[PDB]
Amino acid sequence: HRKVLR
Amino acid sequence: SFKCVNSLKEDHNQPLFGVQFNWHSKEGDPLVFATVGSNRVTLYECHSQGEIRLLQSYVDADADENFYTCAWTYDSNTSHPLLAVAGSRGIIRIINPITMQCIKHYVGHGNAINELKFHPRDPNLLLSVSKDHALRLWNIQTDTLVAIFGGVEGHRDEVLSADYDLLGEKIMSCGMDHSLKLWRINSKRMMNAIKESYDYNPNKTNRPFISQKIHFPDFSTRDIHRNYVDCVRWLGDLILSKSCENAIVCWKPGKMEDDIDKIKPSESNVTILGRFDYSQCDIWYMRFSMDFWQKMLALGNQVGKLYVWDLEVEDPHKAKCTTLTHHKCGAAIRQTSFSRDSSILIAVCDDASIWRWDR
Repeated sequence: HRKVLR
Repeated sequence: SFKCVNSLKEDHNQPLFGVQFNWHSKEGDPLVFATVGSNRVTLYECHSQGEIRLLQSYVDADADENFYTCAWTYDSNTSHPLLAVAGSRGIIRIINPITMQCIKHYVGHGNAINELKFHPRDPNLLLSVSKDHALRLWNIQTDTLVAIFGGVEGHRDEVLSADYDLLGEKIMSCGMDHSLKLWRINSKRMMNAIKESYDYNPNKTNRPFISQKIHFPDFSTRDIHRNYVDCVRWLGDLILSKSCENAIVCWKPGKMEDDIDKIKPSESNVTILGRFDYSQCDIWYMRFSMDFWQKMLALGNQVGKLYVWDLEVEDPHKAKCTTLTHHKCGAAIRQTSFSRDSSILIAVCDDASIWRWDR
């Protein structure tokens, strides 16, 4: 899961 | 209820990771909040007609600093408001919000600080939670590290959030290891360590100040969320926490009838009192906030929608949800903050925008 949208 | 009355965007175009109203504002002074993002913290004043008046920023000398978090307290002698900030460099700065001078800084974590919180009864007790897996409790009157909450039975990956309970007798932390841990700070050992922290003056002695090393939480669970736990708040004796799984869970340690202060460290049960679902909040580091009285809860999602839950109901699962959207607010909201009187709600975004909602 990421911290910021890509 | 709430209407969107203004927005602006800060010149750096990096995420605003935190926002906090100053709840120690003096009677009759304007409502003031801080935003943190990029390598700066900025203060703004709320005025009528939705005006958001820019005041002054603190900008770190290091262009590679990235502030993530801040928290307000006051000087316990002068009553003047103080602002703590911290982020990726793992340096806590104590900022005079009037001049924006850095009064002093604390290093320990060396490693990114994910959250700061001040004790609810003692304006000098500052808690930091770190990418290094530990929490630390500092006394900002005597500039002492009171204790480190760590060990292999502490968190095993970044700690992302923590909260003191109402009286500041215990802390609940949470993080990347999917767990929530309880650390009591009203033990004889912890109360003495605090007392000793206040008696410490390095000009009148030869000793370094000894920190407590606390290696054993008073309770731990990995049974609430199945992913990074990135925000936690006490609600009386219950807990509210979220992960990046599109829910806030209201739960407590032990069984339904178990008193929080009789829970033992080996307690293996939890009780789920409700869960507030919402959409499009799959990224982590997304914080809800409550108002001063803990009557409500606000959360933004990753596409700029706000959710507000009225907790003024007889049981946690009966909470009433209101949503707030604006056609131009489309970026991820990282945190929200209510003014002390609850008349204003601010949300800050990944595109450095700031959104103001008045009742």
